[PDB]
Amino acid sequence: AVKIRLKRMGSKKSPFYRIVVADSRSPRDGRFIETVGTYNPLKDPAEVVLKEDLVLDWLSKGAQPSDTVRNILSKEGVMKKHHEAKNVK
Amino acid sequence: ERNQRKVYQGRVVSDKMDKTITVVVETKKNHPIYGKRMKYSKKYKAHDENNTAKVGDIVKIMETRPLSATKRFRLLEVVEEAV
Amino acid sequence: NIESAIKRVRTSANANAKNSSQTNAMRTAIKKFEEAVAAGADNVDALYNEAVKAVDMAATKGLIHKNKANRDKIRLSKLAK
RNA sequence: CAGAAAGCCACGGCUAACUACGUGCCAGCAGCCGCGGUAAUACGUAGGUGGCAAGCGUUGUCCGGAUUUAUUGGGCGUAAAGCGAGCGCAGGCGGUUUCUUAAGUCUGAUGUGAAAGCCCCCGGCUCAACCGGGGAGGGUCAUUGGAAACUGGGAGACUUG
RNA sequence: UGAGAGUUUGAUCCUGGCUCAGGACGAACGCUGGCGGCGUGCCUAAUACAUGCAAGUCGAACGCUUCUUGGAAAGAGGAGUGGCGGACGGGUGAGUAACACGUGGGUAACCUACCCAUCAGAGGGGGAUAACACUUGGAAACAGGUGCUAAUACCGCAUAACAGUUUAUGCCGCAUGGCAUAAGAGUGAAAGGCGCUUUCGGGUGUCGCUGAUGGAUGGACCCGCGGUGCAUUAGCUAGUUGGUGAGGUAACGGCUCACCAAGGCCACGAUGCAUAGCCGACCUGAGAGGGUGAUCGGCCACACUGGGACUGAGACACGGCCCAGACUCCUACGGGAGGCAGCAGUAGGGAAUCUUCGGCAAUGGACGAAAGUCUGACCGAGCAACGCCGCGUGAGUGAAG
Repeated sequence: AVKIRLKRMGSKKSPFYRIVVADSRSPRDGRFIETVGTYNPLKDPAEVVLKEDLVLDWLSKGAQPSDTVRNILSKEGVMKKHHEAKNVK
Repeated sequence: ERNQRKVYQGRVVSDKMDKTITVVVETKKNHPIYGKRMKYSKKYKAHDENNTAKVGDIVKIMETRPLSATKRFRLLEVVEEAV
Repeated sequence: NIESAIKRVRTSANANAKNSSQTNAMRTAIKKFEEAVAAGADNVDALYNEAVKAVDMAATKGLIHKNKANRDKIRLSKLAK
């Protein structure tokens, strides 16, 4: 039940967010296995700061990227590349 | 299979037990504050087939699995015999 | 206190009842078999395969997981047939 | 519209800061030395000055200064400190030398020592903290290969102890 | 990156104690108003808890019932069976001197639905029941009786051993032992759900179901080494130590039974007594080393006290149960009800420590063919000058005082 997800680093008013990749038994900002990506919550068009190297390696193992990961990596087409290089493979 | 056990070439001290002897390894290490080399040892309960090695014999030993109330050693090779 | 697991309590109660019945059925089947083997007379194969059926159907139709059934068939076939 | 936006403890030495008067063995100051007691920069007022600075005094606790537990880093004639003296089990340390060994020791390669931590390089928040990217640190670690001077194990030798 | 200063005497040199100048109050300012940036806030009673919130979801598994519109069916609603989750998430440091922790390791003595991979497959029935209607006992909690009904609920029969031994064969390892092929004895299913072509069709795509082998995720066992004071604490141990066999165990094993012996651990500190959760880490030091274990993160343990299991693969279970004990509320007095060390909030203790605001918009859980529903996690808001950023309270000129 491995699962890639997000992680907050806020202050009071202005947050900063990070993608994080883990197993779903764990808490969100708690433990994990390794690291994937981040993104700016402010200044749209914000800073799409992605690894885009471990998502397809990680879903080769088989996981479930969450709701935000699918949209903001379909902006980079990684989920499009997921069913483009895995349903075609 | 990629790993054996760390063999500890101790000497035989007690052999009064059936299928069971006592192998004593010895090593020497430092002091956590001062410098010179100490001397210390443990005792290893070893399982034999029929108590081959006599008192003072030299034998290397190898661990297998918990056989008894935590004895975890076997005989390998009677290296040199006392007389 | 309780919110919605009282249905879980009643489910576990029914499972107690029927699992108790099934496990007692299995145990009495096994002892009914084991009486005959030390006896040495007739009816040695019918109750044999009935004991093996009981163990296997309480393994799969019932549940232990697989291996108490497997250890019993090992200690059984290494004793009877 | 300069308008709303200034507060703290002492001044005998250690340790920048003086006067006038009163109580004048007493009212009371002491971090320690130490004041007083009619001429107090020490008791008390009042003004003068001083150092932090929208934060500044007191109280308690932890490390230093402490070489005042000294491995780094102290010594026992008189200062605190050699048992009243011998004999010896275990233990600590051992004369010279040839060959071997490689346990200690020195050296390479590999896996690991979570991330945020501290530091350094680079960057953004108006700088700043906060956040981001990259490696050094934490092994007295595990496997594997050498080195054979010194210590340690095996075989012989010598005469000074 | 290592600063010394006073104080023993009439004066001197030594040795020596006491005190001070630095920084590390997680929380007492008697002053005062700028803090609007970043963070923190019961350490004493692991003391007792009013008030509300903190776990539900599935109608494409399946029967029944209350409404907008006597035949009408979409949407809505009510209960139940049945399925998955309540073992995650959040709190506390009472216990623990031990493989509890840190680090290095072992699985030829280990187990797992929840995500993919591979192959085998994947029928016909029964018989009850809840719900449902009526009555009995009920103060109530909740019991009881009769009758009827569904399923992916429950329950027996057919088919494969590929698992598992045992045999032969070859190959190898550190003792057991392991690896490939061929063969001797028994074993399942939801046979189900949706949508299309629907001219008998009955073929279906998907979602499910079962068996055997794999990867990955999670849990467990053992082993070398390391971190505490007392020797005005020197002996301790009998399932103990080993062997035999059996039971039992995911798994080895005195884990447990029966027999044979008397073995085991200790001056390198056994056993005993006291204190303490351990770690990554820190506003101390020149450095060797001393002090603290809050944040925040990891591991372990605990749920008013002590036992015990059941369902579930996973618990001996924090808002699950059973019994014993203490304590509290009702009882129509026969009997019943309860455990905030979850979030705020309450009374006591104390030198001392805050709001009973919204939403899942952000993110993360839980179920599902879907919108969706819940979340005192979390996002954020309202207090305490509680500590650190970075700036403020005018500037240039202007006196014989």
